[PDB]
Amino acid sequence: ELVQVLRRGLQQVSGHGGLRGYLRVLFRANDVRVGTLVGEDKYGNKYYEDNKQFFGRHRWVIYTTEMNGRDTFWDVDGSMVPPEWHRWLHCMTDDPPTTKPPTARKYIWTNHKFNVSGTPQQYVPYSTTRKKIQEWVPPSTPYK
Amino acid sequence: SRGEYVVAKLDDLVNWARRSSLWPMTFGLACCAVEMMHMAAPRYDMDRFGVVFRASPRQSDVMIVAGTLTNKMAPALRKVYDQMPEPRYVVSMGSCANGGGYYHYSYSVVRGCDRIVPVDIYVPGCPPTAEALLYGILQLQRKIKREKRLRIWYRR
Amino acid sequence: LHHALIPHGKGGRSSVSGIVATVFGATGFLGRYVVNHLGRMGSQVIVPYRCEPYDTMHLRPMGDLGQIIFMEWNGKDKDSIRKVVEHSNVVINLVGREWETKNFDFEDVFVKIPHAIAQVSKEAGVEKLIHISHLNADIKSPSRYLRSKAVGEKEVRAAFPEATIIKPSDIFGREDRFLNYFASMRLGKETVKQPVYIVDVSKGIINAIKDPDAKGKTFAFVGPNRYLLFDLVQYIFAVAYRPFTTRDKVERVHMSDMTLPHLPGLEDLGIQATPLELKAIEVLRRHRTVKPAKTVN
Amino acid sequence: GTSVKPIFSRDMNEAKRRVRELYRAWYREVPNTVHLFQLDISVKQGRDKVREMFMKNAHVTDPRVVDLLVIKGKMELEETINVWKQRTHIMRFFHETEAPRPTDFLSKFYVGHDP
Amino acid sequence: TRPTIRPRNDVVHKQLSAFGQYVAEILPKYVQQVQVSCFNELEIFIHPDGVIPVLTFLRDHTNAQFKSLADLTAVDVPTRQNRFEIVYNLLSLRFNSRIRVKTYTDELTPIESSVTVYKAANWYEREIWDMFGVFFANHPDLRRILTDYGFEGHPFRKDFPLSGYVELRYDDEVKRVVAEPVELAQEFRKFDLNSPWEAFPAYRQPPE
Amino acid sequence: TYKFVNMREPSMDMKSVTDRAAQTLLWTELVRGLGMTLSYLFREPATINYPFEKGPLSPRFRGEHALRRYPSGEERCIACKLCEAVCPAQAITIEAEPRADGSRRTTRYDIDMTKCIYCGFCQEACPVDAIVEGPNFEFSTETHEELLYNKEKLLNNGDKWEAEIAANIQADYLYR
Amino acid sequence: QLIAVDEKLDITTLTGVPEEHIKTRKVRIFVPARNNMQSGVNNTKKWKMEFDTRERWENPLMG
Amino acid sequence: GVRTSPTGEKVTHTGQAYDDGDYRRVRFSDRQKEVNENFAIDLIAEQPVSEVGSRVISCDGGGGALGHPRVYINLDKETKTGTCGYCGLQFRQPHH
Ligand SMILES: CCCCCCCCCCCCCCCCC[C@@H](O)O[C@H](CO[C@H](O)CCCCCCCCCCCCCCC)COP(=O)(O)OCC[N+](C)(C)C
Ligand SMILES: CCCCCCCC/C=C\CCCCCCCC(=O)O[C@H](COC(=O)CCCCCCC/C=C/CCCCCCCC)COP(=O)(O)OCCN
Ligand SMILES: NC(=O)C1=CN([C@@H]2O[C@H](COP(=O)(O)OP(=O)(O)OC[C@H]3O[C@@H](n4cnc5c(N)ncnc54)[C@H](OP(=O)(O)O)[C@@H]3O)[C@@H](O)[C@H]2O)C=CC1
Ligand code: SF4
Ligand code: SF4
Ligand code: SF4
Ligand SMILES: [Zn+2]
Repeated sequence: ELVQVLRRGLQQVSGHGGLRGYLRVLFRANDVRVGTLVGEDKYGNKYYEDNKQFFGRHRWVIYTTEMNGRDTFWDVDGSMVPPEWHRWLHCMTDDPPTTKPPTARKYIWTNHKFNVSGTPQQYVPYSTTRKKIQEWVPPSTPYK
Repeated sequence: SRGEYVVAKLDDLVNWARRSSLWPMTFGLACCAVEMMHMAAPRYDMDRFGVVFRASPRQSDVMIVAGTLTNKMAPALRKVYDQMPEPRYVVSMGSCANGGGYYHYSYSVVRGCDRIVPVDIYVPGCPPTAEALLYGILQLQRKIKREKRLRIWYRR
Repeated sequence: LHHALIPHGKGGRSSVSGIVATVFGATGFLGRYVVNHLGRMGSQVIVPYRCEPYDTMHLRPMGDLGQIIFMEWNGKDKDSIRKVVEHSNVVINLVGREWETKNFDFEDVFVKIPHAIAQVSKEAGVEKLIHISHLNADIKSPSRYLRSKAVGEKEVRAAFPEATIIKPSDIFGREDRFLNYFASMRLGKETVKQPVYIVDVSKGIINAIKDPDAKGKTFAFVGPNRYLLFDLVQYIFAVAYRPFTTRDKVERVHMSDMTLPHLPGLEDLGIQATPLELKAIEVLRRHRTVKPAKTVN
Repeated sequence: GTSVKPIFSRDMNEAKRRVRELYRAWYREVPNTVHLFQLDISVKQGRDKVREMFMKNAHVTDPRVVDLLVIKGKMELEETINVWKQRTHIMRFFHETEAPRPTDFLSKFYVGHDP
Repeated sequence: TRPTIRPRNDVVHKQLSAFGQYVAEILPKYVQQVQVSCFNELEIFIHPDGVIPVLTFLRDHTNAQFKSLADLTAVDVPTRQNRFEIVYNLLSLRFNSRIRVKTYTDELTPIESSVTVYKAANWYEREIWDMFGVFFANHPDLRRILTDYGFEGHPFRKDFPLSGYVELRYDDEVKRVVAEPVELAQEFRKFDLNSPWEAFPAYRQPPE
Repeated sequence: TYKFVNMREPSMDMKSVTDRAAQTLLWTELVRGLGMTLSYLFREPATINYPFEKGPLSPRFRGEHALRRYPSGEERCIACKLCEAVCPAQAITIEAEPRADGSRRTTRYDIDMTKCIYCGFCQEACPVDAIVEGPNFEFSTETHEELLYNKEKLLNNGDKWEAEIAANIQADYLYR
Repeated sequence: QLIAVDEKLDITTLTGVPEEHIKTRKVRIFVPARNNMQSGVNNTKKWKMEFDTRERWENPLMG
Repeated sequence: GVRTSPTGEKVTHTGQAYDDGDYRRVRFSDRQKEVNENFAIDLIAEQPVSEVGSRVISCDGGGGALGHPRVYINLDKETKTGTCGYCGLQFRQPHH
């Protein structure tokens, strides 16, 4: 009844590391649920799961407070998730990148980047081909 | 000094207020309107971000162009945009609104809604998923947060 | 002529006109018209802005994809002006404030900034510079505005000898501060005005850019009809159906416009100036809820 | 021979009668159109534009083409009377934002390859 | 004919051929040809003057009573003297059947409007007038239905360019939406896909 | 076989007439609708906590484009121009030439993402699995020009998403 | 019931084409030549009418 | 092998760089130019040449159905190696 649900709320407060952690998670993610930690990310993101929640709420990520160059205590976005955790989080697969990691290649980025639109490091298009017609160059010598 | 501190904090408060309540009026031109209504559906719940459902043109902050803008329709969209109060933002949703898309080489299609109105955020996809449009809305919120008006007024 | 700068197309939105322009102060009343006239023919435009980019939104649909590039700048740093005019073959100076602020008086806006812009453009190899002054700009003016304008014009001519000085006479238009200011009222019979259309000034600037022989010349853009102030003001109320800026602007508006027949005008650029009677209704229709004013020549 | 099925007019006389009727209607409608759409043009130049549009097809010597033109002009008049058009559609007759095109051979030689 | 080939129904073919001969006999004043395709579709090519009679027969005869007008469209073939061909598709619920009627016309010859026989025709006819320029006499109100107001030309004609002649934008100087001659940042890439070595010998034409 | 949806006849005896009058005068069906809405209020919502929670996807999902390369680090694209020929929207532009070592590689490969209709025809017309449509969908942009991808941007996308793209291809290539 | 008017057919005023795309263009009527890379002749059976080539330039962005 | 133009711009793997007098460089002011750091030509030049004891060797790019179409390469010219037309891998017979 009521006592059980209030006790569960108290355990939810306890499981986030005290009142400070409870307030931090409540104001950072608007959610105070506790689930088993599934993975840690090299950028600081943490990935949790709870199979007793309904589909879509059974997996989530607490974002890191500091990505490559920007403070991220408030300004978070979905483009921060690295591709392997992106696959696990979107339920394209049932296996986290910890139990089985992706194949390692020498050209794959070692440092994921978020959406860099609106920043000096944004993408500017250009024509990647050379000049089709080259012009005649006059001689530097006098003619008469 | 305190003079710039006051305007900085006032900017923070005003930006938080403006981005924390975005009231959109949506031009449901074509199939991307369906993904807008799915972003308004229970699963994504735009209203939970302070983004209300189907505001009136006279009390809307952001205009969402979701569909193909035809030559017969451009004056109406421009008039509705002009009727909107300031500050006002425009989000271009889908390939049809971004650049014409599948009907780019057509005699009756405007090649991009940015020939008519300025655009703040471009949401790509045919159609963008409801999550993609939500990401675009949150990116517009971040863009609003970045802006600084009292500071520009103070140092000018 | 650097093949990438060779004109191509039919002079449309997606064409190439070979004009790379840096329009300082493009966020104002004349800047939007200048940028629109530049982008209609497909020229690449660079907009230096100090304000919030929200206030530069209206310039985005004025050109094709990638033909309008916005960069930040400030009038007291030479490096910003350097990086903004570095790749431009045309520079236009529309920077001007009607009032003084705590950070800029008329000295900063009309003398120091134009001189720095002209010097940086001259060093950078900019081919053309178009500087905008006032028709009534002289050293012995009682108003600081006109004295500063004259000193800045002399300094610009010194720094960039091949500059084109255009001196419009009290531009009026849809977003002007002359028709609207007079209609916002809700002394005379000795002051005479020479209002000129905003579109006419924009076309004059574009033609001067395209004019090869107007390199170091000085122009004066004036309207066709000279109006006394009282008669002109009466017309404004009549068109608007209304019953009949601290100290400097009132003094300037109580001054009569000079007459410089020695200076070439809009006709020499192949532009017929339009009467104020036609566009008065267009500008002042928003002020509402046929007997044109008499003129002296 | 070349026997053909009539549309509305048997010969050029009825066609000219219909053309005169349409011109009458357009000339009468012009000032009301100018006032209703709040156009910046005058009634004089609007009627001049109507005259120019009617003159653009002055070389036609076929009754069927002529009364097809009359039908199209009547539909345009019906559009402009019921205010189905907006100000943009009406002002599209004047090409205000287009650069003037020089027919001089030298000007055309200088600008580009277009004959 | 193993499972990859569409099965054939000769019973429906015979029924449609019999009904085509029946219709052709009843109205020899207007019928010019009757065809049945290999997938059991019956079409009747008639003279333009017989639109109202024949259709009415197909609508009202006890043995036909094709009471539904499914579609009405036109096809543009520039190589013909009569450039446009008008197609009427009719459905009969009593006999669970469908029929097609074909007519020809050119730019300056008006077809007689069939709104009296079928009201559903009305909008369809407008569309044809909007897309091909085919005038329909005695139409209650013939005007454009899909194209913009003041639009010049008929876009579904084969000689109409794909992107049209004008394009719209917004001009700040005149503060309104204006139309200008069309220019494309990237021109439409025309592909030559037709290959030599003809594919279907059954449709080979005489070498004249 | 056909069904009748509205072919019922109310009984005209006193009890049924009284029942209908009681429904009219006491608004019984209105309270029924109220009760159903109330019951709907007391159940769990279906809202997920975006961006901390994400909607389910599949390996077949078509999002942002990418150009892949062989495990040796050499790009798979050989300028066969099949993706450009099959593109319904004409969004792909390709120019090629022999490389320094004589290889058949592209010098220009642009995709206009404002023209693309995201049909996935390009990745099923490719014979070497060079161009693919990755699973990224959160690539909204503040300007039009950044949605005009070139070869460098697509190659960077491939290098960025290769792990997840290869996992999806491994999961779904047996259905192709 | 028939006009029997005798005049050369001209619908140039009814097709909506701009004036400078009628009196300036020069069309070519021809049977396309066989592609020398192939021995098939199925592409040389009908007549083609095409227009004269006009200017094509390079887009300053993306080329 | 990513290089840098005398004007300072990075040269792409296709050899593209705006010359000094090009105005289009203005598009990169206050922003960056997108260049891929991995040049495929160098990476395929860094692969070893595999020795096989046959005159004809088949290549499918590795992975089977996830590679390129299977092709057969002749190895009778002892002067040079046999290169795959798709992958760029090189093959050789054991000379001497
Ligand atoms: C009593 C007199 C009244 C006169 C008028 C005063 C107006 C009412 C005063 C009350 C203002 C309420 C402010 C509360 C805002 C705090 C919100 C906080 O959480 O924002 C965070 C912090 O951001 C900013 O730092 C907050 C700026 C708020 C204002 C800063 C100080 C302004 C105080 C000045 C008040 C003096 C007014 C004097 C003139 C009226 C970022 O969150 P956000 O990005 O959104 O959302 C991210 C979503 N995630 C987390 C789920 C991923
Ligand atoms: C023996 C001596 C006794 C003394 C006399 C006592 C007699 C009492 C018995 C009869 C009284 C009953 C009357 C009560 C009100 C009746 C009004 C009524 O029935 O109107 C309905 C219509 O009423 C409505 O539909 C109103 C619905 C409005 C929508 C909102 C639903 C509201 C229900 C939610 C709960 C309401 C809470 C009420 C109490 C709140 C108290 C704070 C009839 O309209 P129609 O069905 O359309 O047909 C008319 C054409 N022939
Ligand atoms: N009737 C008229 O308009 C008269 C105009 N004059 C001259 O014509 C010129 C242009 O006129 P107009 O466009 O109407 O004037 P505006 O005030 O409308 O705009 C001038 C531009 O200059 C910019 N600017 C102003 N101060 C500074 C500064 N300290 N640093 C950088 N930029 C600045 C403004 O940008 P921001 O938005 O940031 O303030 C503004 O966009 C002016 O030099 C004026 O003096 C000539 C005669 C007629
Ligand atoms: S953008 Fe794509 S999904 Fe949306 S309406 Fe256009 S074609 Fe349909
Ligand atoms: S997904 Fe379709 S429209 Fe997009 S590039 Fe590929 S083939 Fe073209
Ligand atoms: S289909 Fe594949 S290999 Fe062919 S051009 Fe396109 S990306 Fe390159
Ligand atoms: Zn290989």
